[PDB]
Amino acid sequence: TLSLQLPWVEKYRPQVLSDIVGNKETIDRLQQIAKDGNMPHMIISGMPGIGKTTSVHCLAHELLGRSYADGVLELNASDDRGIDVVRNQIKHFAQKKLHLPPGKHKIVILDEADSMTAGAQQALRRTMELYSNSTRFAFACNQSNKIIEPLQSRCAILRYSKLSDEDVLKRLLQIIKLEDVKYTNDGLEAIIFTAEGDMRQAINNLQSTVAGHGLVNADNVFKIVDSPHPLIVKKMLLASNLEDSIQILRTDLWKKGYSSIDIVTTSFRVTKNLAQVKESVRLEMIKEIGLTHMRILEGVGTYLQLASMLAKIHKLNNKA
Amino acid sequence: REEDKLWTVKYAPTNLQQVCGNKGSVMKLKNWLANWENSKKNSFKHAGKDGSGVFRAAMLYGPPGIGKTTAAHLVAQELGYDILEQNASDVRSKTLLNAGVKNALDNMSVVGYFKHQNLNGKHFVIIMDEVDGMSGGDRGGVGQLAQFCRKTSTPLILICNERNLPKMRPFDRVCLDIQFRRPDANSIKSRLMTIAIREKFKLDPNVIDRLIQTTRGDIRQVINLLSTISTTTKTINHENINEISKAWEKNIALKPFDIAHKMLDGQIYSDIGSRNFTLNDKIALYFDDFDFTPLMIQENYLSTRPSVLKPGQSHLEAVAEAANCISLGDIVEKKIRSSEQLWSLLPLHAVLSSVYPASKVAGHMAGRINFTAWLGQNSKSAKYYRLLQEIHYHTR
Amino acid sequence: EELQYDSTLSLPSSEFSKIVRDLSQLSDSINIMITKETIKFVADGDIGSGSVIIKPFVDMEHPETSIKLEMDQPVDLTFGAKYLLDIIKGSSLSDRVGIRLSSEAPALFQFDLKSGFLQFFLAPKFN
Amino acid sequence: MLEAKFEEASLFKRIIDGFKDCVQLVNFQCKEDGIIAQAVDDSRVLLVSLEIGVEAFQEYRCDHPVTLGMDLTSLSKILRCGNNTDTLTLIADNTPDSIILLFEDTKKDRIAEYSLKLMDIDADFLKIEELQYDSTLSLPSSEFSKIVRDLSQLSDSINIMITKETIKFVADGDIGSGSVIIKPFVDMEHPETSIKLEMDQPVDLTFGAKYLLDIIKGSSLSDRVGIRLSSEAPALFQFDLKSGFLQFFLAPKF
Amino acid sequence: ASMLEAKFEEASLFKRIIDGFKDCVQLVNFQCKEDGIIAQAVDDSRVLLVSLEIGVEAFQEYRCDHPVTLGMDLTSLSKILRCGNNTDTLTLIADNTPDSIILLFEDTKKDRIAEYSLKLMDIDADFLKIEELQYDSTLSLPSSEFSKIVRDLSQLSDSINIMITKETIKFVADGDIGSGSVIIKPFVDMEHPETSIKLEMDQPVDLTFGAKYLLDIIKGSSLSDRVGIRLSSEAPALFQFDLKSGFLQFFLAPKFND
Amino acid sequence: MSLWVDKYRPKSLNALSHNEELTNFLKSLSDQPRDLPHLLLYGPNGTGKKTRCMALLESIFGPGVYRLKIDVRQFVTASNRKLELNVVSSPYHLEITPSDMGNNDRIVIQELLKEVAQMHRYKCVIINEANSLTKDAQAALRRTMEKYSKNIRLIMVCDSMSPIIAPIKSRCLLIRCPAPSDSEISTILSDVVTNERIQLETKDILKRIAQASNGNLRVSLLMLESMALNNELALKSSSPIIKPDWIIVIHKLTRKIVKERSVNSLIECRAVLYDLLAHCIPANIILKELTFSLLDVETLNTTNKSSIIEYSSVFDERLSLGNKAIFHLEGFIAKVMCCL
DNA sequence: TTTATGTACTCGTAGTGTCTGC
DNA sequence: GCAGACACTACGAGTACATA
Ligand SMILES: Nc1ncnc2c1ncn2[C@@H]1O[C@H](COP(=O)(O)OP(=O)(O)OP(O)(O)=S)[C@@H](O)[C@H]1O
Ligand SMILES: Nc1ncnc2c1ncn2[C@@H]1O[C@H](COP(=O)(O)OP(=O)(O)OP(O)(O)=S)[C@@H](O)[C@H]1O
Ligand SMILES: Nc1ncnc2c1ncn2[C@@H]1O[C@H](COP(=O)(O)OP(=O)(O)O)[C@@H](O)[C@H]1O
Ligand SMILES: [Mg+2]
Ligand SMILES: [Mg+2]
Repeated sequence: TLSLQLPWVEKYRPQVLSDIVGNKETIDRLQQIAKDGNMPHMIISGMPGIGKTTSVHCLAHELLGRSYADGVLELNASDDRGIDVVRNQIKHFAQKKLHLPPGKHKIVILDEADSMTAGAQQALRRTMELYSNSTRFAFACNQSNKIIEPLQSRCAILRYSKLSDEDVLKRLLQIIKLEDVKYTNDGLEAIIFTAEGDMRQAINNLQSTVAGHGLVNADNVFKIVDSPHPLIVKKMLLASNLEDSIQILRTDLWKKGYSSIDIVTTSFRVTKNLAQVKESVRLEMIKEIGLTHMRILEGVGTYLQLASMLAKIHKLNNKA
Repeated sequence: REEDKLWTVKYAPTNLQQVCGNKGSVMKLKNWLANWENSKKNSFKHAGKDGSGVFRAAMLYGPPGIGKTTAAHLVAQELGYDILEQNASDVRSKTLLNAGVKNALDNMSVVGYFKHQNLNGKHFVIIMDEVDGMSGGDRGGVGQLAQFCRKTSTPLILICNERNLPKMRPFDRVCLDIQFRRPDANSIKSRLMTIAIREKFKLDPNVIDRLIQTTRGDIRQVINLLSTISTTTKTINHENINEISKAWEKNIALKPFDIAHKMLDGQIYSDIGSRNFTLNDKIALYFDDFDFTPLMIQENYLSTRPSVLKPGQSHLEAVAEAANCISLGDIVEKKIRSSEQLWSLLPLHAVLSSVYPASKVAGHMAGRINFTAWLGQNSKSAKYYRLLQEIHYHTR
Repeated sequence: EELQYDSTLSLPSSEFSKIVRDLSQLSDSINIMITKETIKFVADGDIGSGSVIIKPFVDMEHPETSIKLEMDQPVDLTFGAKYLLDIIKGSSLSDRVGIRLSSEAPALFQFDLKSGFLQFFLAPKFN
Repeated sequence: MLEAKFEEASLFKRIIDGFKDCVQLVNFQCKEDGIIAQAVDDSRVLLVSLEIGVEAFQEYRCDHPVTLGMDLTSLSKILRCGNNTDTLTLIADNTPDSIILLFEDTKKDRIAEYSLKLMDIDADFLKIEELQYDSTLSLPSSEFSKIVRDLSQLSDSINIMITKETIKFVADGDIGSGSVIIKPFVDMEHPETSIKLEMDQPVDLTFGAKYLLDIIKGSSLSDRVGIRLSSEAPALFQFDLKSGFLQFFLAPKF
Repeated sequence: ASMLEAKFEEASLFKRIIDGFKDCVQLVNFQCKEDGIIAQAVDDSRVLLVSLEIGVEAFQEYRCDHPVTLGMDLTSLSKILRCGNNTDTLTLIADNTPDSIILLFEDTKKDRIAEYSLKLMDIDADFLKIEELQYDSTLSLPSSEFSKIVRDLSQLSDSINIMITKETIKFVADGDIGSGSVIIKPFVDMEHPETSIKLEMDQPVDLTFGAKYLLDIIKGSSLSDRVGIRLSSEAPALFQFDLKSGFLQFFLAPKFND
Repeated sequence: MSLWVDKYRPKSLNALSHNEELTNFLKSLSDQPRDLPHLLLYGPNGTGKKTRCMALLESIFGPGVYRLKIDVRQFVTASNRKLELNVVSSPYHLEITPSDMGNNDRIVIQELLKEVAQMHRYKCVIINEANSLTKDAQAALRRTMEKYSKNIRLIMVCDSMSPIIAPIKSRCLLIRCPAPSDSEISTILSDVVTNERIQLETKDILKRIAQASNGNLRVSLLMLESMALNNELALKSSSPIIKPDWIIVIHKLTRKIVKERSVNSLIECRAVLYDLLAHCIPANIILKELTFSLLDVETLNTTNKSSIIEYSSVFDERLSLGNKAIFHLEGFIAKVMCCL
């Protein structure tokens, strides 16, 4: 069995708060907390892959360089995050006597706290209210709606935002300077367009393209990763001249092996997030796509159901 | 060791006049807790105008971060009583509550002996925080707490968030009903002026109203917000107030009345309203209370004066159009809650039951939002059914 | 602080544990009574009512199995069940337990060790 | 007017331990000749009847028959309080809404008196059907308990078949099958452990595993269990006592 | 005549072997040949392997004409083994192309022969032979002592680090609530040779193991009074429990270190 | 019993003179009980399908089939939800109805047929109101009735057998029971009034009962009893026709919809509909009666009638595919008022 | 009093096995 | 040696959520 090279996702994982590129105000605030020391309870939320847990880990490393292995607790959904284990472990950690530097506090990191049970969060509320001058919590969830209201009340909400293409380009050029590779600007633009703000997706696509071909060119990138289905579905829905939408479907979704359920769900999401057309036409289109979704889920999954959904959408578009 | 504690604990109310806002609730609670002795010797039968004599226990409810715990603790400490605080971190099921503070309800403290003039230093006050955190329901401790309210020889204080839970029903009138509200802007303004003086950060007297209204009166998050802002930039003015507001909006889950009230507004469905309040926002608004929203739309989808009528379309035609989609979404709800349990149709049910029917009858209202009446008539219909099968069994 | 109690009862820890575990299977409360040189461990509950009466004596064969009591003032004290079970959980340290009862003071359940003691302070309920 | 002073509370303790789970509510129709009781389970398929004569009691005096509706969990707690060397004294009044269980020890060091109220439980219908049983066997209770437990591990329906002096407890399930046969062994040095059978006519009866496991809890009463079967009458598992006996009536379930 | 006829003296034996790896393994198979009834199975998590061999010496009378494979569910088999007494004698009976075996519980003290049948199963796991023969450290310590050490160190943490030095055996179990360090040195007890501990150190060994699987290993300490651990880097640990005719050797994969 | 509908009931096929061809077919079935297929009697409600079933059972098994014993049974469902349904058992046969909760009747019908299937030779099973079974329950019943045939036989009673699934209709012998004619209702009511004591002078009142019942023997008998006790056992030629309160309020709602078309009228209609649904009337019959009362108004034009019946069909389909039963009726009324 | 399977969590429960000491 | 006393895994029953 051959050995495996470390993936570029964590082979170039940042270790300093200056390495991560993104929301400049957020990173400056994190650096200020790093220099000062008095870290408040924070709830970091945002889209996947935009550098949430890496910032928390870098901040904890900078704050507890010498006592990271002793005064930092890391829990996630992979651990038994239930009321008994949360109670016992968090209360044992929050009362443990560890002589940190005067500005440094214990940090309890809870990755992906969105999937955490309500009673465990209720216990965490009381634990945070008791032990706050010795330990400081730190959540990192994709959506902050799952976390109960009192936990957000006693924390400091800090939301991330999707990275602009400039920051993804800067990081990609930094990694390309770190490891030698031949690239074309068209290939990098294609990778950035495919990533859609997801830095981890960009790194995975770049690594896959380099391993598959060795040259980061537009054709190689489009061979490794296909065009995203939301874009082709949006092109299908927005286009008039029903025959054109029918052939777009039959060419780019049916013969490319996309399941009918996936096409219908993607159409629902696209027409929900669509902004070019007015509200009433979006509502009708959602109604028709939902009727087709009901038909598909009942079991009648064929090309003709999708064609009929497109036909009803186009009859709506031409205003009968 | 100072300058490491949170700003929400070092700047905490020490005495009763430092609790900004809700002075009436605090003074009522103190009056109730100060006259429980004579009421106990009166066998909880005779009460004054306020009724504190006949209320053996008092419970506290309201939005977070307004001072329920702090005011309760200060009142308990000031009058010489010995605090006994409980929580959801300690399991309070039937077994652990019957073997918990059940013995301490009619028993006196031991620490009051060696801590002693104090006339109530040999008593207990039961401060049960996080009682909404106990989601046990049946055999989950709520009935045990009802029994405790019925029979306790010591003051009993409960702290929760809001009362509209069906779990919270058994405390309809057995417990006192003191309630806290959002504190006024003047008291918070004075408190934050003192905080700004203490922490030498610039705080304009006019940005504070926006800081309060973004946080919805949650004082603790306000203090945390000023702390985290002043970490890197201790001066705030009109320049950064919009960025601070958009970055630290509270984003409360809306109350079942509030989802219907926001959804029936005609402003959000206009061309400007659609851009500011997108369709995804309406879907999230439905999913805030996806259980009660489809009904709550339906009971009052026709009691609104329309403002989004198409030219040539009467109000009754819009009501019929909304009713057709309510009927259509009924089928989707049935298919979701069936043997197959196709729960991927919930976003469909959003549009088919709340978005579209409210998109035709939007505008200013004839009256206040009417609660879902389908629940009560469904209960009465079920009782009528049970009676009919009963008399059908008897008649054969 | 050291204060004089109305009565001081000293009985073997095994016998005391047996009696209190016997009574705790009937009610959540025990009404300890010491009057007329007669310890009157009683308990009344929803299921029924229980009572145990013992007589202080001296055992020549084995003095550690005897009951010793001194009478200064009468007592009227009431205690819970789980608290007394937690107290007797440590009965293995000492053969005999020294219990002192006062009307307006906590009970002092004391287990003499070889070079120390484990004394419990349990507050009696309302009278 | 009832004074039933036992010589050892362990007898009553193992009796109630025998019928903890088969029934929860029982009406004690005590008489002059002793105490008899009849009880039916919730499923209306298992019938338990107990009988203890005066010969077991050191003293007994019951002038007026009184039907006592009494809980078994409370008795279990009160008799777990009891132990060896203590003589239980069952005492009742003329109108005993509450019962008295005096625990008298040899020494005056600690004498305990207890109480328990009497709930309202309707008098069960005293069916006295004693139809003759085709086959009769008696084997040690430990052997029968082991056999029924091991065969109930495999399946939930134990077949009992008697033919040619060879009882064949067969239980067939999903993980496999189980067949045990017993020859009519006779022992001289230890007559208590023996297998004797009176096969008048072959029978083939199937019983559920839950009730067959439940009836085992009376094994502490007797070292030997006598079983008599009929093709249509309910089976009779009888536990020998010093004075009387305790019996289980379970109808066949084909 | 049944082609497979294996007789057990002191039928509590086979129950002890079955209970040795009932908990860790749920599905096994028994390649019964003329040499003896061997077995080999891998857990669902593919971490721990259980090899087994029972020689002809352990059987009163053993006769196996052709190689037989008996894929089995260990839960049902252990339940069947529990359906008997240690006084009885157990016999495995299988015919040609077996669908199930026949287990007999006979005793001359009292004629109460009980015949149980357990359904077979098609595991279809060909596995492979053991290809590990060279080990750095070869140590043997009493089973009771090792089981006790594992038991009181599994409560502290989930990882038990076994370190081997020059005549020094160290168990480190650092965890959340504290740490642990059990240091045991070789010594030869002349009075009780069974309680002696032996060490044979070639190259230093530093391996960590999971607590739950090590508890599953020590669950077999009732099978034999002495266990011989044979550690080596880049090689699974070999916990061998000797039998009267064969052995019950386990293979445990050390956790990764990074 | 004091009611005249129940104790004036035929007990055998000879007493049944309502339909000669149906009685002849039932006698043909009853001649050879050995080879009896599974029956499924369908037709309009109230014509006496259960009477035919019981008469056939007596003609096959013999007497004593009317000695019904009310036996209670217990059931185990998901979670702690316990349902108690009493089975109306009898010698030689058994009766079962879906009186339990609609969503969970599959387990009940399943274990009843499995238990009775174990133990002339067969034991018939009658399932009243079979159109109310959920489709999964009928799917379970299919193989249950197909596997056991020598032991169990099903006489399945239902009106408007459309919800019955196709395989059940395939394995069930279908028997049609037409509604009573006016002459038959008049003859039966004449027999009842002759056997009883009512001062009747003109046959016109009996024919008016027959017209008002709409081929419903049970409703006609209830009407006769009601206005017989009202008229002091003396029917008058100008006696007003008494109608059930549900009919009266449905007609009142119809007049309210016709005379005014306003949103306040719509909320009042919502209140009335909630009251009627709480009064335990199935929504299908409510919609049918409301539609047939709307079409009887002479003020409405033919185009409005066509639109009303089209929307009525659409919302009847929605009611059959719905679970709230009030949203669909409200939508139907809104569409009707929009049309009007 | 509603949904109506499957999943996950939480609890108290009853057996089950192992260590102390009469 | 036997009976308890413990901690232990295991089973049963009930609440809660189910798309971003
Ligand atoms: N601002 C950034 N600067 C540099 N690398 C980044 C940045 N954001 C993300 N990355 C890269 O993304 C990877 C880390 O992503 P994560 O932070 O683990 O994703 P995440 O924010 O935790 O989102 P989820 O919810 O866990 S999927 C590493 O390969 C980083 O190099
Ligand atoms: N009236 C007030 N004026 C100023 N600060 C206040 C006031 N009430 C609360 N606070 C701040 O909030 C902190 C704790 O408030 P709490 O009363 O514990 O919150 P809460 O009402 O219990 O809400 P929960 O328990 O999180 S739902 C105090 O230490 C203060 O920093
Ligand atoms: N041949 C008949 N002669 C007189 N009355 C009849 C006859 N057939 C049916 N009936 C009447 O029908 C009524 C029973 O109807 P029922 O069986 O309840 O109808 P359904 O089966 O539709 O519910 C009885 O009151 C009975 O008087
Ligand atoms: Mg993450
Ligand atoms: Mg609070």
